[PDB]
Amino acid sequence: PGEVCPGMDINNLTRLHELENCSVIEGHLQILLMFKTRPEDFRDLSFPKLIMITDYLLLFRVYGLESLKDLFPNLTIRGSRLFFNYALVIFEMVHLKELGLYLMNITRGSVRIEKNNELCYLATIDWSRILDSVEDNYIVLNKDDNEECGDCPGTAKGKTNCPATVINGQFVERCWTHSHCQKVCPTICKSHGCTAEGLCCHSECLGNCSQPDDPTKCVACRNFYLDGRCVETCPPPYYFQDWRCVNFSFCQDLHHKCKNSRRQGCHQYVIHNNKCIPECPSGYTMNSSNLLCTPCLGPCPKVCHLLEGEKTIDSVTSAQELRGCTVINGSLIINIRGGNNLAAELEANLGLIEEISGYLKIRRSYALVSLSFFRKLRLIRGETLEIGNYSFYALDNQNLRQLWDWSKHNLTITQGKLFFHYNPKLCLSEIHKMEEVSGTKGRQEDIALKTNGDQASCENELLKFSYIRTSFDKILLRWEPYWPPDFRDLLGFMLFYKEAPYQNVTEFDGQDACGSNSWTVVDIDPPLRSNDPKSQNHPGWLMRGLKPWTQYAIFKTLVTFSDERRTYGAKSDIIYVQTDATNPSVPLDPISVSNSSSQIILKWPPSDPNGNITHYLVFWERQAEDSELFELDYCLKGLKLKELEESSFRKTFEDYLHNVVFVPRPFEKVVNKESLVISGLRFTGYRIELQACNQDTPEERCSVAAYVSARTMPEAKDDIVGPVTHEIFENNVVHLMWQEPKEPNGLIVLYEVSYRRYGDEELHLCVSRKHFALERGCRLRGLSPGNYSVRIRATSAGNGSWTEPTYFYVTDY
Amino acid sequence: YPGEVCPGMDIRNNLTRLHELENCSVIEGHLQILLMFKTRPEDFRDLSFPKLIMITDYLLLFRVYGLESLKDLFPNLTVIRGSRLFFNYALVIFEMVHLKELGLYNLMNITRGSVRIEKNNELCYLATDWSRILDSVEDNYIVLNKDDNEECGDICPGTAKGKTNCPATVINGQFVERCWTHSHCQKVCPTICKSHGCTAEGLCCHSECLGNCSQPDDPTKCVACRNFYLDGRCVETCPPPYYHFQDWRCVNFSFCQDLHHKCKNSRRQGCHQYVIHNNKCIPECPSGYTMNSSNLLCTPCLGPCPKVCHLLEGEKTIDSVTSAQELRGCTVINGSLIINIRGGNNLAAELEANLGLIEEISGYLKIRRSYALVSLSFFRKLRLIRGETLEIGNYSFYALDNQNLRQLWDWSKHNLTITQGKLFFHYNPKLCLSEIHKMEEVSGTKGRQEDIALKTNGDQASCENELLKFSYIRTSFDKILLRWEPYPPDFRDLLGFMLFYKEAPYQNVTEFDGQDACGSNSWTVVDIDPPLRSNDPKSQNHPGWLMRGLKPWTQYAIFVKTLVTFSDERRTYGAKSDIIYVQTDATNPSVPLDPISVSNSSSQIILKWKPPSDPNGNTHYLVFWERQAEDSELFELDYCLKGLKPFEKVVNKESLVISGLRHFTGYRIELQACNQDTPEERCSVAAYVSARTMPEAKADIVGPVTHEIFENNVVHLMWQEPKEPNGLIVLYEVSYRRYGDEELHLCVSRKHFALERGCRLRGLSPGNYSVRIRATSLAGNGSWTEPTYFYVTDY
Amino acid sequence: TLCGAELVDALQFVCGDRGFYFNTGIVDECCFRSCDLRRLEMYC
Amino acid sequence: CGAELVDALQFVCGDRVDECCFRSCDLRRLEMYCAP
Amino acid sequence: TLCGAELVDALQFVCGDQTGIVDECCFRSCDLRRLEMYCAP
Amino acid sequence: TLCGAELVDALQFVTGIVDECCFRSCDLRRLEM
Repeated sequence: PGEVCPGMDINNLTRLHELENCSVIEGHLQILLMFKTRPEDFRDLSFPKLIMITDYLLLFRVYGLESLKDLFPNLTIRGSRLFFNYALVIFEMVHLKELGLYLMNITRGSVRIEKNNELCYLATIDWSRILDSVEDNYIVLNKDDNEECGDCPGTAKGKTNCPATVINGQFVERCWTHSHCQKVCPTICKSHGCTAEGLCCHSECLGNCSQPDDPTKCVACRNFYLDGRCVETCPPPYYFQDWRCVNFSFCQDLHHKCKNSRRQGCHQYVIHNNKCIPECPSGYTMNSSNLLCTPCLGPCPKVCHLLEGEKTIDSVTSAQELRGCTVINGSLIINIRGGNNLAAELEANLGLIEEISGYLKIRRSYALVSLSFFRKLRLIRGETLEIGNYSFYALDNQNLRQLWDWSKHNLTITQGKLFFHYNPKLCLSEIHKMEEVSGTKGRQEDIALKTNGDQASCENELLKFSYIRTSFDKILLRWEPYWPPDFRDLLGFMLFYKEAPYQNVTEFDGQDACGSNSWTVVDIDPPLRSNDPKSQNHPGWLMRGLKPWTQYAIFKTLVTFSDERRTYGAKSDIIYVQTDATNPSVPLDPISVSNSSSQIILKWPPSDPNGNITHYLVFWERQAEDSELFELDYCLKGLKLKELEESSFRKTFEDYLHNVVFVPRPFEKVVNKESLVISGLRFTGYRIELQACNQDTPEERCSVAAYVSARTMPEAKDDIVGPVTHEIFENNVVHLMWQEPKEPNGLIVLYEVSYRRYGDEELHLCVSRKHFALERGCRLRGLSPGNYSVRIRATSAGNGSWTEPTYFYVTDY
Repeated sequence: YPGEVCPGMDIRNNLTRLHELENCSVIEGHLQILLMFKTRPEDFRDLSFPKLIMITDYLLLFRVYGLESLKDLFPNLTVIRGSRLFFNYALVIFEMVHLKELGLYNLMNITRGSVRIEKNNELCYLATDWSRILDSVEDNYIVLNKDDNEECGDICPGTAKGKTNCPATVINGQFVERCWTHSHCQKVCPTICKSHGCTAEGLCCHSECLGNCSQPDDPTKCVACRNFYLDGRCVETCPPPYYHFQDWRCVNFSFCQDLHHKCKNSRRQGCHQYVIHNNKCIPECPSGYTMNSSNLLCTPCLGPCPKVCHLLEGEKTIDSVTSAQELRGCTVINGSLIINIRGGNNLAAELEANLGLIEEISGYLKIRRSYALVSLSFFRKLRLIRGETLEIGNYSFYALDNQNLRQLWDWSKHNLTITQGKLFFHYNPKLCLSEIHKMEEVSGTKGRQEDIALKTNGDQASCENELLKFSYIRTSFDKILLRWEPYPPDFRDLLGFMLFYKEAPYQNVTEFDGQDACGSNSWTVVDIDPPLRSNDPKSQNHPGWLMRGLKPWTQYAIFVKTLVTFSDERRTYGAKSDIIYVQTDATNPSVPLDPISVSNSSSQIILKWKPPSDPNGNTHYLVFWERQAEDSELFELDYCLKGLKPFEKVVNKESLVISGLRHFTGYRIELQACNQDTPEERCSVAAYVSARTMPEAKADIVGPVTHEIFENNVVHLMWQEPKEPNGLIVLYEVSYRRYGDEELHLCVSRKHFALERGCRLRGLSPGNYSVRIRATSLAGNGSWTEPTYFYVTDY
Repeated sequence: TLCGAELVDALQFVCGDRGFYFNTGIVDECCFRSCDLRRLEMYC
Repeated sequence: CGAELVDALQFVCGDRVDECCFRSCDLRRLEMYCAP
Repeated sequence: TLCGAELVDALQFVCGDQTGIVDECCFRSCDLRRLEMYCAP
Repeated sequence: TLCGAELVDALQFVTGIVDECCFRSCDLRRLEM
C-alpha cells in the first residue's frame, strides 16, 4: 500500500524500474526493447514493494532479463484492461537465462509463454493455481527441455523446502531459484493471500497480507466504494470472485460506461448471473429497461458488429464473420463473381440474418441464380441511403433468376429505393412482386426495362399433364401437346425430375451458376407434327431407375429466340407422384434371446420400406437334439448457341427457298413390435426362420428370409438318486442298477458311474443304453480285494445328491 | 460443243414441259425442276438427257413426287461453274421424297460454291469424295437425308459386287470406297494430275482441259474448257476479234452487237446493253469507264463518276453470297445495308470480292445477328457513311449482336466519315474497347454534340497490349526455370502479374481457351507481385514463375496476360505478351510395361513388349536374358517312388525371335526401356520375365535291349540313352512278363541307370520270359522297347 | 399457323389450275401470321 | 435394355432390342413398336 | 550451374526477401515446394 | 515487401508497425514511438 502511479509507456533506460514507491498502478505498465543497456541493475535490484498491477504487462527483448533471483516476489494482475485477452505475457526475450521472479493469481487474463527464444524453470511452476488459462494453453516449456536453467529447493537438492502441487500428474515441487518458491496458503484461504505462518488474511484482502486478518494492509477495492473498513464477504444478494463482490451497482457501472461505446473494449455486463459477466446464454438478452438478462424471442439474438459501416461479401469466406446476426447497423455490398455452392455456403451464413438498417446492394455477380438464400430477412430499414439515395440495388447479375418465392417471403423495406440494371435473367414480374412485398411500391414510389431480364422466358403459358402409370422402378409420363407459332423453332422439351421427401420444393432453390444440378434434367425431341391436331400423339417420355416408394417431383420446353416475338413453352405444375409399393428388402439383423424354451424373444425395421412396413413372418424348421445315441448302445461321453445458330440457319434456308420458289400473279406373426415371445418349442441352437414383408394381407410382399439359431438352456436337470443297490457274486463280480427316464432331447453332461476302493484312487465307467435296456444292469471292471464304494450320477451341473455308496466287501484271494 | 447452248429453265408442274431441253449440251444459267405431284417411278420411264454436259450457274431440284434416281435423268452433267449461286449453293437437292440414288455419276467439277442436300427420305448414297469436286467442303451442308438415321445398307457397285472394285478416299483416315448409285463409282484422276481431268486410262490432259478428256491433251477433244471455249478448242484468252463472255466462251463483235440490240429496244428486263471493254463483253462497264454510243466501246473516265446502285426499298439484307453478288461494282449505294450472315461459314472472301469496291453508303450501315463476322475490314474502301436515313433513334452505324466482331476497322491506315447518326453498340462480346473508342475519336461524330452501352460490348475479350515478352526460356525436363520481362506510368497502375499455364499437346491453344466463361479450365493461374522498380532499367528483375513438376516429353503453353485494376469507365491498356508453345526435353524413360515371353519352341523364344504408360521420350534395341540351361539337380533326382516324388540385339517390343536354344531351357528374360542409347546411354529399370521351352519333346530308348541269362532267376537289361533327349531323362520304366502269365512292372532312375547301365530283373519264375523298357523325361514319356525273349533256368 | 413443310402440302391440297405462277413473299405473309385461303390460294 | 425394353414396352403399351439398348430408345418409339 | 545466383534469385522470387539450398536443392532433387521451407515460415 | 523481417530488424536497430510504417508513410522518427 502507498503511492499510486499512472500507467505510462517505457526510448529510455531509467524507467525500467517503476516499483520504487507506488505499491499499485492505476493504468498499464510494460517494458520494451528500450535503450540498449547492460542489465547491471535489473539483474540484482530487489523491489517487491509493489504487489498489484491493474492491467497487463508486456515484454519485448528487454535487456534487463538476464538473471532473476529475488527481484520482486509476491505479485498477485487485476486485469482491468487486457492485450489479446491476456493480463500477462511472457514473450520476446532473446537472452533470458534464469526465471526466478517468484504469482498468486492473474485475474481476467491468461498468460502467454510459448514461442520464447530464451526461457526456463517453466516445468517447476504450477501455472494452474495462478490461472487455469485453458482458453489458450500457450504455457509450454519453450526451452526447459535443453536445460536452460543454471541456478531448485526440492528433490534436486535433497530436502524439499518448497510447497508442491500436481503438475500433469506429477508432484513437481514449486522451484523458482536455488531456494525461493511460491507462497502457500490453506485451500480454504484462496484469492486473498495469507501470512508466512499460514494465517489467513481477511476476506477483503487481495494477495498476501503482512498482518493477518487485516484488509487495510491489502490493496483491494470495494464494489460499492465503501472507501474504508470495507466489507466484501459476498452474501447471496451480492452478485466477481469468491471474496470479491459486484452486488448490483458495480456490474451496473461495468455496462454504464460501455452503454454508448460502439467500439471494442468497453462491453456491457449483466447482473442476472451469480458472477457478473458480459455475456448471456444463447437464448438470453440484456434487458433494455431492466438490468437483468432477458430471454429472447428466438435463439442467438447476437447482433453482428459493424466495421466502417460497410461489410462487403465476396468468395464466401468474406461472410464468415456473419455466421449469426439479427440486425445490421451498417450497409452491405454483395458481389459474388463465382464460387463452389450457393445455398450450402451463402445461405448457411446469411440465411439466419433477420433485419438490416440502411443499404444493401448486389453490385456485380454471376454465381447468384436464386437470391432466396436470404432466407429469413424481413425488414431493411433504409434510413441510410449509400449512393443514388438507394436502399436495395441489384446490378450486373447476368444469370440471376429468382429473388424470392413471393408466395412465401414477406420482406418489406420501410425507406429507400430500388434499381435493377444489367439483370438479364430475371423477368420483370419478379421485381414487380418484390416491390409489392417490400411495401415501397406506390408508397415512397428506376427500371431499365431493357437491361433487366429479357433474354429468359416470361409471359409463360401452362402445360397440363395427362396419362400416368408407374411401377416400383419405372415411372412413365405423358403430357398435353403445345406448339409455338413457327413450330420448327421449338427445339424440344426439358423435363425436370427430382426427389422430394416432403411436399415443399421450388425450381431455383438448389441451383446456381456453379451448376448445383439439384433438379435432374432430361430433354425429349419433339414428336412429328400431324394434321388434325387431335390425332397428334401426346408428347411422351418415361425415365427409369427410380425408388419404389418416394414422393417424386416433376415438371419446360426449349425455344430458339426470335427478335419479333418472345414466346416460350412454359413449365408445368409441380405434380407429386409416388411409385407403387413393392417388396421390402432383407430385415434388420435379428437379435434372439434364446434363454429358455419358454423364454425366446427376437429383436430386429430395415431400409427400403417400399410401403408401410406392417407384416412380419417367422418360421422354424429344425430338430431339438439327436436321439440315435438315446436308444443304441452308445456312450454319451464316448460319442464322437452454336446448335441454336445451326437450327436458325436451317430455318433461314427453308424460308429463303419457300420465299423464292413461290411468286404471286411352424410359424409366428407379429404386427408392430419386434416380437412378443417365441415358445412352445422344447436345449439346442433352434433354427428360427424370420421373414419381413410389406403389409398384412394375402397379397403381402416378403423379402428373403433372415435366419436365427440360438441355444436354450436345458429345462430338465439330477436324474438318478438313491442307494447303489448291488449284488456280489462269489467270483468277485458286482452289479449296478438305475432307472432311466429316457426323454430323447438333450444330453447328459457327465453320464458315468464312479467306483472307488477304500483308500485308493477313484475310477469311472461310462453308462450305456443296453445297461438299462438289454443288460438290465451293469458290471464293474476287475475289483481289487477290499472295501469298495460305488457312485451313480447322471445329470443333464446338478446341486449334488449324496448317492449312498452302501460299502460292501468283495472276495479276498 | 456437240449440242447448242440454252438459257435457264424453270420446268414445273408437268413432265411434258421437260422436252424443251432435249437438244442442249451446255446451259448458260440454272436448271430448276420445282413441283411434280403426279409422278411415280413409272412416269419417268422415257426421260433422259445424256446430251447435257455443263451448267454454268447451278441446278436445284424440288419436290418430284415420283422420281427416284438421277442416273437416268442426265448422266453426262460434267461440270457446274457456279457463276451465280443459289444461297452460297450451286446444287440444291431439297425435299426429294422418293430420290433413292443421287445419280450424277459423271460430274467432274464445281468451280464455285457449295452443295446442300437436305430433307429427303429415300437418299442414302451420299456417304460415298467432295474434296475431289469442291474446293470448299466446310460450307457444304448435308443433313436430314434419311442417311443421318443410319438405316441404309450403302449398297455400292464398287463395294457390293464383292471384292473392292472402285476408288476409295481418305477421310480422317477412314479410306472408304465412294460411288454414285448402284451402277457406277468414282473416276478420280491421278494425284499428279489436276483439275484438267483424266481420260479412261487415267492420265493428265491439256492444261485448259477440265474434268473429262475425249482425247489426251487435245484442246479440240476436251469435255469441259477450264477457262474459255471459242470454236471447238479450249483456250486461255480470245486473241482475234473475240472477247471473253460469261467467263466461259469467246464471241466476236457481231454477237455482242446483236445481243446489245436484242434488248436496246426490247421490253425484256434484266437484259443489259453489253459493251466491249478490256476486250470483254461485260454487261455494264465498271466504275470510271463508261461506254460511248459510237461503237459499243468503253470510254476512259469522263471525270469522277460514281455508279449508283439504288437498293430496292432502300434496304438490302445481305445474308448470302447470292445477294452480295448483286452489289458487284456498286461503288456508291443509294440505300442501306443490313449484314445478317448466319451459321458460321465466313464469307470474307466473297464479301471482299463484291463489296470491296463500295465507298459511300447513302443510308445506315447496320450489322445485326451476324454470327460469323470476324472483322469489318472487307469494306476496304469505305469512306463516307452518308446516313441520309437512320435506323430508329437516329442511328447510322448499328451492331445489335455480332458474337465474333473484333477488328471493326484498321485506323492505322483507314479513314472514315460519318455525316450524322450517332453510333450504336450492343451485345458484341468481342468488340475491343480500344477499337470502338478509336471509332469514337475518328469521325465518331465526337463533335456535332452526338448510344454505346457500357459492359455489353467486349465483355469476353482482352484489351491488353504491352507485350512483356519473356526475357529468356530455360526449361528443365521437370520444372520451369524461365521468366518474363518487366515494363504502367505508376506502379499503383500495376495491380500485379499473373500467368496462365497448361499442358499444350498441340499448338492450337488460344486466349479464349479456358477463360472465365469456360468455368472449369486447365490453365494454371499464379499471380506474382512485380518486384522493386529500381532506378536503373538495366537492373530490371524480370519476374518469373518457374513452376516445377513437368513432363519431360510434352509441349507446354505459357501465356501471361497480366491483370490490372482500374476504373471501369477509364483504364490503362493493360499488359500481355504472346503465348509460347514451349516443348520439353526428353529424359530417361519410365519403367517398361507388359513383359511377357512365350517360348516359340524348345529351341526358340519370342516375347511381346509394350512401352510404359507415358515414356519420357521417343527406343531400345537389345534385350537381356538369364544365363541358364537347366538345373543339374533334375539329373540325379529319383522319381521311381510309387506315388511319391546374355542379351540379343533386338528391339524390345517384338524383335526377340531368338532361336538355337537348348531344348530344355527356362530362365529369366530381362529388358529395359530406353529413349537414347548411342548418343547418351539413358535406359530405365530392366524388367523381368520367363519363357518355358518345356512344351516340346523329341527324343525314348534308342537301340534294342538284349538280355543276360543268370541261373539264379536273374535277368539283366541294358540300353543307351539318346544324345539329345529334349533335355534330360528323369527315369526309365521297365515291365516284364512270363509267357501265358501276368505282367510285373519296375522303374529305373537316372542315378540307378548310371551304375546298373540298364535294368535288373529279379524274382523271375522259371520258363520263357519277356521284358519291355520305356524312357521317361521331364518333357514327356518315351516309347516302350521291343520285347526281348529269354529262357530262365528251370529246376 | 402452318410453317414450312406444312406450307408445302397446303398448296398441294389447294387447287391444281395454274400450278403456281412463275415468270416479302409467302413465308412472310403466311408462316409467321397464319394466312388464310384468300392469299394462299392466290399462289396457284 | 433390348429385353427390359420389351418389359417396359409391356408396361407402356397397355394391352397390345439391340436398337433401343444401343441408342436409349424413347417412349415415342416404343408406343408404336409395342402395338402389333 | 544454377547453384549460384540462379538459386538465390529463384528463392527470392518464390519467397521474396547448414541444411541450406546447397545440399537440398543445389545438389539434390528439389521442386518449388522445397524452396519455401528453407525460406522463413 | 519490407513489412516482414525488414521492419522488425529496423525496429530492433533503431497501432503497430503494420498500419503505421508498413502500409503508411513513416521515417526513423516514427519507428521509436
